[PDB]
Amino acid sequence: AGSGQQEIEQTINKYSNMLTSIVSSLQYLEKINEVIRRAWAVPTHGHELGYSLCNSLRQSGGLDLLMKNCVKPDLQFSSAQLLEQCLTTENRKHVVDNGLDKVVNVACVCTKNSNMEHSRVGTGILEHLFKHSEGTCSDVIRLGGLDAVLFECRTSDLETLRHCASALANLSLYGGAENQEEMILRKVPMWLFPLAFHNDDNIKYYACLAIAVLVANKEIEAEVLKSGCLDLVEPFVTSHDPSAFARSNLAHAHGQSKHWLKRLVPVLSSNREEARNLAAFHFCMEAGIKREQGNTDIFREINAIEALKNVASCPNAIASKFAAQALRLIG
Repeated sequence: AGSGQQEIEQTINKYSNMLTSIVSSLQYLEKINEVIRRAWAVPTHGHELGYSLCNSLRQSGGLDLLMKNCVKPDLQFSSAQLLEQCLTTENRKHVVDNGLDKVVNVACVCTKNSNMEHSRVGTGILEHLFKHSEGTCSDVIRLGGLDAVLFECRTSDLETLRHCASALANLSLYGGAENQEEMILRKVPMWLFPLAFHNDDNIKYYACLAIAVLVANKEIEAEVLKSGCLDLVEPFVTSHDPSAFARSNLAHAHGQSKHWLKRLVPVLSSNREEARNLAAFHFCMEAGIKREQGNTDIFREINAIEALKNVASCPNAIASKFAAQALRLIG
């Protein structure tokens, strides 16, 4: 077993070669899910360890293996549970182009059954599949992915809601004009209201963030305001430490992807102050996460510096201090 937190990389190749040896037996052990699960959960290097294991899973042909055998009944959940953990930026592109129907369908049926663990695996797959493209988000909405995350919004489990809240925030960004319109028809703010008021700071944060991205589209601004969840943003940002809430969320992983933050930049120049208060609250949260690893040039690659400067000068003191500390943590 692996334990501690040292510079030894000899642990990675042992479990990467073991991962490639089990995959090399294709023509059910399924202990690959139990090891990547704990490989992710490493305190400080889990993001470095998990990405290497999932890369060895894609480089050895195991990614194409989980997609073909997910139609077999006795191998459905084990393949989907291992696929839910290894949906990195590299593996996710290969999943969409060849067998997106096989993966979305097994994610929908995992949420329809009364087992909570199957419900968490399903929404965990739909959460990641909403972080690709507009065409991908439109296809998942067509195949029924949007119905499954909204159907799981009535749950009581926390881990399932955390997947359902994070799925709707990713769809709000990667969706676009036509897909955000579809979310208004599916009454997404109707089911984001119970998530926006959750006592869990994780569920409340990403629920409001999804709603904040939805008022950025000037065609649906009135419908998103009808829910009344934007009036909850200000008491949150004025009572939550950005450094501490960066350690409870997106500390394990090295923040959000650059393509994810690029989609959030236009929220900084929105009509509503509550949207700017939360968008700047996220970039001030991402600045320290990026500064720890030394990749602050990400914000210059996504034209986020131009927006943060216009916000650091606006009379709104809430978004002023958040956009200021972010820029000081970048350069």
